[PDB]
Amino acid sequence: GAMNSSNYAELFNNDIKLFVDDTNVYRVTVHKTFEGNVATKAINGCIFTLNPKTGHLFLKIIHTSVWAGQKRLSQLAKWKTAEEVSALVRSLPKEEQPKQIIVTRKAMLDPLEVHMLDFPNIAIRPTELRLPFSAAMSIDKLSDVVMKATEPQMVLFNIYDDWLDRISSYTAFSRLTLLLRALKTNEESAKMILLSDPTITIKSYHLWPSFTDEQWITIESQMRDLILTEYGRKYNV
Amino acid sequence: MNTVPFTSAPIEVTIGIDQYSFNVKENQPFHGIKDIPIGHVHVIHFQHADNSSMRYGYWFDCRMGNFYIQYDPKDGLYKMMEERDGAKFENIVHNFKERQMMVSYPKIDEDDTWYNLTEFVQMDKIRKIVRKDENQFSYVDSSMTTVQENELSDPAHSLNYTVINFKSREAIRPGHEMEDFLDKSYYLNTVMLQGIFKNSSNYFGELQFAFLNAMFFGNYGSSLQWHAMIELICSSATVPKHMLDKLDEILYYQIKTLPEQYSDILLNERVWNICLYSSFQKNSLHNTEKIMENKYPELL
Ligand SMILES: CCOC(=O)c1ccnc(N)c1
Repeated sequence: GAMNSSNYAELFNNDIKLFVDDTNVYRVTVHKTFEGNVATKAINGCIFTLNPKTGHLFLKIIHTSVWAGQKRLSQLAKWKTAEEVSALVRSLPKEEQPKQIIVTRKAMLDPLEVHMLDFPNIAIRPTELRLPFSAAMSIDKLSDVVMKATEPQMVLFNIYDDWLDRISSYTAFSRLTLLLRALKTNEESAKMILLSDPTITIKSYHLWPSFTDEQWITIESQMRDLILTEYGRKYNV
Repeated sequence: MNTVPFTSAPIEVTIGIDQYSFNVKENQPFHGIKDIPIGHVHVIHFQHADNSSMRYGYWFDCRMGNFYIQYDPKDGLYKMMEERDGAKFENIVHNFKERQMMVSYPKIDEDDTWYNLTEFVQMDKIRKIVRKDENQFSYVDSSMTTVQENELSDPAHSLNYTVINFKSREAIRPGHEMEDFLDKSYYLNTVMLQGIFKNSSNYFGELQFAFLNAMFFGNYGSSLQWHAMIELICSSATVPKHMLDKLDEILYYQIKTLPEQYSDILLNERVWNICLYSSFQKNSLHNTEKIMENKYPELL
């Protein structure tokens, strides 16, 4: 059944699992036409598929060409997500295939269940957690590869950089969701925090800056402050 | 006309014959039911006055033999049986009529209700759902489970309904996942109609039979089957025109016949609202939609 606050630590056991998030698959800008009607223009998207134990991110880039001539794109986007996740699973050796796939939005359950009928032993699960993975496009290097793509493409990342050399996967996921929640609540301030100090750089093969243990504690504290603030700035408290 | 005689009525029981029913007192001088229309299947059913648990009964066709009822005090129920000695059977029936010990199947001449509820039902196909090959009639009761229910435990005593499962490889063609799940026409027309039933009459026959077991015995797995067969048609964009017209007539009479007070358990809100308001066939069931809206507007 559903993943929630009470079975949180199952994410860090030794059963392979993937989170799937489809919130950035179908993306548009809305604008006015010369006649003063409204129209959408699609921009490139991505499926966010994450192993929370290892940090491996399977970033499937959705090129706008996949929408050409199609109707009901928001419904199609859920099925295209399921089709790509199923193709990914089939591409993996049996011993790397997940035992569970956790979708971040309930609307993905039926599409994914149907595409995965060949894998009856893979559990498709929803979650009650309000995870901030929509903010993945606030990571500059992820946004950059999606926007530059000229064709469909899969790109592989470790979203934890080298953190697992020093911290556990539980702590690494807690850090990741804190950063992403901050970026979702106030992107500009969150990005200012992460990059205000020019002496701390992002390695070419990493996504985040090379903070020491002590600097991550200060960073993490600053992101909590930001989130709490915006919560007042918003609800006025 | 045909007759189903009763050896006796030793325990107080409510007796049903098709959509009719009457009460019989413990050891009342009751010897059966006469004037039963030939040409239709029928169901004779029972609810003991002492145990409203377990409604149970027998589907039969008068053309397939001479059948009678006899209470069994060991197994504690009214059992259907076949009399092979035809002479013995006419002699019995004639004596019981002469003494006027029988109730008359009470059909109004204008009244086509039973025909309209059983139009497509075949009795030889019913013996496939309720497998007991040594009898020509078929026992059903409230508690019997379906094959599909046993998958999700005694197979001898199960309802072998056609397995319908919308999230199954039978239902979904590789490479047409979204198409086949949102428009089930392939599954209705090719897998089920052409592949299993052979024709639409067999589809309506099982659908009519499932409904009647749900209504007369409160059989939960039968209600599931009735709603699934409805939903498969309503969720297909391409259905023969004659099938939709006939489905509308079928459902109309089922809704008309349902007890007003059982609507809350025999009717699945989700399927009906889909069929009448969201599905491809939302504008194709004019008679069913009108009786549903005038009789059970609460469900909608
Ligand atoms: C084989 C499942 O049942 C049927 O196909 C059936 C049931 C009742 N009447 C008819 N005509 C057919």
